[PDB]
Amino acid sequence: STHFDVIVVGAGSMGMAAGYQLAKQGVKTLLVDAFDPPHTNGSHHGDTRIIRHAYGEGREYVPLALRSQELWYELEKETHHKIFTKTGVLVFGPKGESAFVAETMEAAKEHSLTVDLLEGDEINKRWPGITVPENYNAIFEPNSGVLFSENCIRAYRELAEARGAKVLTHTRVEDFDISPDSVKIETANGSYTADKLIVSMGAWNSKLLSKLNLDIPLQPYRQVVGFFESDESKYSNDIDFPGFMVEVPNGIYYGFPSFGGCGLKLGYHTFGQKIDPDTINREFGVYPEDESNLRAFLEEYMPGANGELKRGAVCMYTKTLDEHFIIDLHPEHSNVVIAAGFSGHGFKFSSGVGEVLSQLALTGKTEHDISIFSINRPALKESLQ
Ligand SMILES: *Cc1cc2c(cc1C)nc1c(=O)[nH]c(=O)nc-1n2C[C@H](O)[C@H](O)[C@H](O)COP(=O)(O)OP(=O)(O)OC[C@H]1O[C@@H](n2cnc3c(N)ncnc32)[C@H](O)[C@@H]1O
Ligand SMILES: [Cl-]
Repeated sequence: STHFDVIVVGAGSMGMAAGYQLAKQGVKTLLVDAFDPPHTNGSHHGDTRIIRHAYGEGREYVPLALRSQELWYELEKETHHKIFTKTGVLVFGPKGESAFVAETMEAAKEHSLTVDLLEGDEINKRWPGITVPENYNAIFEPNSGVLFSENCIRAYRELAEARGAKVLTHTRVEDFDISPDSVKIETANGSYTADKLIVSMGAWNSKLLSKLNLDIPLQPYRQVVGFFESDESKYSNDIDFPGFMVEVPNGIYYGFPSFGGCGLKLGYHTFGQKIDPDTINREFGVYPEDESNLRAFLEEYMPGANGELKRGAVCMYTKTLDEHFIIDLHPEHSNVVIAAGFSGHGFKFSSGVGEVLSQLALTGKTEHDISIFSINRPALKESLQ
């Protein structure tokens, strides 16, 4: 008995931000989620998320990063939940041996971003606790920081619901029926129709997009993080230890300073187990690599933060072949919006993406340049069934 203006399937990082943007405009919105966001079964938990502006994955992301940062500052002012801490973000790697570092530097130059460049011992001297070889160089971004992701989703949800948005929890959408002038979703708890549909199922996009006649290579990965007892006089946010994403011989690692003494948090970015979102083992430590890959980095670069494992978490990345997002209209249905393949680095942009999804759903267009996220790009290898 209840039609909606817009239905959002998957009320996570991207869907809830879209829900907030829609509700803010008086658009009657229904958000449906398999669980109760924020939760620990998707890609948004683990407390913290890094947001960077000079983008090593590609300078073309800068505008969205800057717009997202401003939207995060707006969210901070609207809710009592803590949204962002300006820890700054340090990026480093072997000189001349890191495309990531190199593109971060180019992006900063190209967009006139405020950053400090340093190398070797200067890194170790500036931040006691970091020990890198002398042939390493770095780019520090002081105005970048850390987002409290679960707080963001919770805030976007409270605000959207305050404005009339309805969130149907613990309801897994199983199929879609799309027509030229309306959309319909099917769930065990009933079916619903609307004029527009936004699909942002995270890891499950790799399993249910075929229900929309889409065939896109999307690979879910098991990605763990660990919190370690650390020397608080060095790794605390209070003494300005930064968030970071760095590149060493064996891959990319990212981390956060200890907040309130909860310990430095670390994650290995370039390695993960290919899994299925419905059978993944969410227990940290079941694979020897979970803990060993982290300490391997710590004992070498942040030895004072290699103490007792205080906590672990298991979460998921959903990768595309080129590792760029998919934000576009469904090729066969202009009334359906797709948001997928955030490949492990999309949370920082979720506020910005929420805005883009809203525009796409309401107008079929967006003011942002989102061509690099086109669902029709060749590097994606997309097709219809
Ligand atoms: C896992 C991970 C990711 C990560 C990170 C560290 C780890 C361990 N650190 C990041 C960082 O420092 N900076 C950054 O910018 N990103 C970082 N990430 C990546 C980021 O967290 C992910 O890209 C982001 O969360 C992706 O968002 P998306 O909205 O795609 O995924 P979600 O938040 O999991 O939400 C999906 C929701 O949809 C629901 N769902 C699924 N299937 C259904 C069905 N069938 N019906 C209804 N709802 C469905 C889920 O329940 C989920 O809530
Ligand atoms: Cl992801």
